[PDB]
Amino acid sequence: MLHQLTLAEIARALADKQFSAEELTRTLLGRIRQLDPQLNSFISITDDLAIAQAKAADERRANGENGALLGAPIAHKDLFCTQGVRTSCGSKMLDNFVSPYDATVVEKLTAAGAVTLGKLNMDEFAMGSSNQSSHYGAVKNPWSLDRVPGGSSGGSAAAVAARLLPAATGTDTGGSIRQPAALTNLTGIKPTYGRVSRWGMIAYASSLDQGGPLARTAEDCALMLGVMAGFDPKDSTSVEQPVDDYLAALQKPLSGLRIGLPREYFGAGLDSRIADAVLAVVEELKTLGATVKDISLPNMQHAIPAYYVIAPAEASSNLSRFDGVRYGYRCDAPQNLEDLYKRSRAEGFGSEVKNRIMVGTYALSAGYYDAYYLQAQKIRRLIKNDFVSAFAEVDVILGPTTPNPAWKIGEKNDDPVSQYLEDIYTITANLAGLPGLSMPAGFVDGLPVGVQLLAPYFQEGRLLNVAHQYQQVSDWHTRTPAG
Amino acid sequence: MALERSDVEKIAHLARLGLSEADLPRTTETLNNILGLIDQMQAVDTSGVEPLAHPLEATQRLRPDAVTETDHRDAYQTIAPAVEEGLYLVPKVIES
Amino acid sequence: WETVIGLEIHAQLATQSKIFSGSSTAFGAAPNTQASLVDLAMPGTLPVLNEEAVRMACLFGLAIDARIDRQNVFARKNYFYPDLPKGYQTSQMDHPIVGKGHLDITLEDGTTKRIGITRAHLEEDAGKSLHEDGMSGIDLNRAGTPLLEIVSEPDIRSAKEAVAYVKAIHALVRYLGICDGNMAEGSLRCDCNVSVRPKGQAEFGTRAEIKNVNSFRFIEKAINHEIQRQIELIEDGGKVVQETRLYDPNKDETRSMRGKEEANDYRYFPCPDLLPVVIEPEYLAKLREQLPELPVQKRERFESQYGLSAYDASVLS
Repeated sequence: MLHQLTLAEIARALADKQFSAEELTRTLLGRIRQLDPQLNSFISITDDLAIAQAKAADERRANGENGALLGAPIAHKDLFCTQGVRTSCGSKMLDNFVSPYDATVVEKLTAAGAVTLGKLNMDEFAMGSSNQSSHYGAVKNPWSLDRVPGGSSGGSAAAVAARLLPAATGTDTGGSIRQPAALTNLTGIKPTYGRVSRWGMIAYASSLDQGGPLARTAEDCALMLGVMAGFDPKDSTSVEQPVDDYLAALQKPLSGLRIGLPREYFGAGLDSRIADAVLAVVEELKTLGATVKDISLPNMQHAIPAYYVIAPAEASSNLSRFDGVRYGYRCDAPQNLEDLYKRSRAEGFGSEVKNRIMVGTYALSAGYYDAYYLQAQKIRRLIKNDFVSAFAEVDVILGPTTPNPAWKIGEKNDDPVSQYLEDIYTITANLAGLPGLSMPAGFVDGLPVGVQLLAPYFQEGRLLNVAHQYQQVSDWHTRTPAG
Repeated sequence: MALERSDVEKIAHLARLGLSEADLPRTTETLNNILGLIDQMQAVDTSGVEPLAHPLEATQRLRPDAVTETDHRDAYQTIAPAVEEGLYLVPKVIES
Repeated sequence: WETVIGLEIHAQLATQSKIFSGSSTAFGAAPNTQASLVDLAMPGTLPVLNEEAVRMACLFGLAIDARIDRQNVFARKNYFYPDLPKGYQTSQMDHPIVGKGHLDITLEDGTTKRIGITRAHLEEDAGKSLHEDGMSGIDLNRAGTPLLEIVSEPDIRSAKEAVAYVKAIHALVRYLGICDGNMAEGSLRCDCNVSVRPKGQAEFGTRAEIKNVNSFRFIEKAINHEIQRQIELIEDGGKVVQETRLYDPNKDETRSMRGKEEANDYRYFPCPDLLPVVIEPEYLAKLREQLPELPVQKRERFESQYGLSAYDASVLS
């Protein structure tokens, strides 16, 4: 009966003096450890720190200080470093690594008054969109135990959707939040590059990585984003901006709001079912009182290769520090120094990460640099130009998220062609560094599909605003009892 | 656009990778597929336009010469596999 | 014979906190005591550029009369070595802090010649290995220390000219208060790219890079003993190969540290975590007013306006 959780209703209930955070966390944990092995969404569950944090949440709740969300149960990704907890990113390499320092996001959230339960499974260093390459095991979808929840934040989406947790923290590198949210009927929001700090957050692609919240309702992820945003002097990529009043931005009408529907979002790759699922949403948005105009993106199709030139390259440098001299996992038989490097990096992770690092190194190699890396960056520039040219008349650009419904496990996991042909629409925002939001449109063959909306720089309040206005039309709340 | 086993070999030497005889063909194939995917962008002209390294056009990044407190010995070695008198033990000879 | 040499000078800036870390610089025998969270290259950690570091950098840029660029980006020098914590050395390949300057070097026998400096960017130091006990121990006490890599134009010729250039760099930097200058403590270091060629033929005469040269005497002796060596090598013909040699003052002989099998691909590219720092002409406007009087011109000013001899004016300056 405590499965219907949401941070708003939970704050309202805790304000009503129903019980302590400890009862909530103990019951919820009880629900966790019982049904978890069926989906394997969690890797480690710290009980001592959880119950301690819960008692501290109680003593803090006593004087009702410092927060909109008090004693709220939230979990974190294996990417974010945590004091005492084994940060591993879900890999054999970074296994047995207890970080001596926390993370800006975990520190801020805990200081705000949020109890951390534990860490959920994720892809190896945010590489892959299937969560099948996980060393700890493939994650199963709550709607279909035979299919995938997504990637590279499949574990969070699967955890929240399967009634385990009200809200979680996800990552955005190349469409690693919108896809799992869409496959699990969730609302995932990605802030502008520079909003959420990256200190403590282990990088896969520095110029693409950005941490964002993942929850059930737009209001919830708004409550999270309102906290997890802001500048951090320890991080160089962080930008100073004072707009952080997302919670109040709600209930603003869509009176005469221009909406862009791109032609390139309607191609040969997406099925007609999701297309109708999108057009229904567009018509419903017209009923909400918004206007729709056709927009164009000449360099939207060219978004797929460039990404897989930029993201691996940086990674090939970013993962160069992982040698096993200072931390992580070290070779059992290190004959040489070169042998130490090669063997340690060999027994890190299998084919996916290794091969992507290979393509990255090939891209950064002398000679191929101007033809590949520089090319991809200039294409990225053209994409940014297309976006800033398009948003001159259009306020928000909407379209379909995933082009194909969920695919089963044991199929084209070895084959990367289908893996790359999945993320086509979602990467443009990442390359442009624009704020995005995925909200579920409906269901296809019993499987959930979502719609992605993109907004201009430093105004996520508007996207979550239209999100909230969208929350008024059709709600899918009564979905928790089934799974 | 094309690759041999030695190209993959030198790439492996650059990024430091352990590769066996059995893993070679599949890696070459997948890599060739990836290159086959990225090669499509070469058709588009990129004259005059400038590259984009960072999404936001930010400026100066200064940090004052302020000294921060230093941690103790014990916090480092807890994760370190090799330790001697507070130093990391590593093989010296580097060949092949 | 024509001896065309070059000089790659590393100067250790005297700043309290490290260029990207927060640990102190000056320190004694205590190992690993100057390594915080940043220097250990922990996963998820990020670097932040030092203020007085770049300040002293563009200060040296202004002192050397070089056109300072409006924007400069730090690049990555990816190489794998136990002294280097991360997988890349944060240096500057394209768009350095300082570029194209000139220094008036004081020689003997009449004319005081001017020498060119192609660049002067910001680099980073690595760990230190010592012979013990078996295996080895790496100390990151000096790791993370801000470095200034002054690369000189190959306009420098004779060995005595080279010693004069090193002395001039040392003096100017000492006056600027950028580095301590004490080579004994290991603050100021340099390398020499010496290459000779017979006059008339642009042919023959492979380049020889002698690394780790301490005192001025060591510089002179090593450069000479390398010049004559190359001369002999070209006279005999044999095999002129590119290698990175070193010099020991005990036997005055040139030793080969590493055999260069092929051109090392460090894979340079703009660092994605660090954004390009923009130095406006106002910065330079304030620093130019902050600029101290140069010793080379101050001793000559001690000759001109105030009645004094060359010797006493120089030793006074």
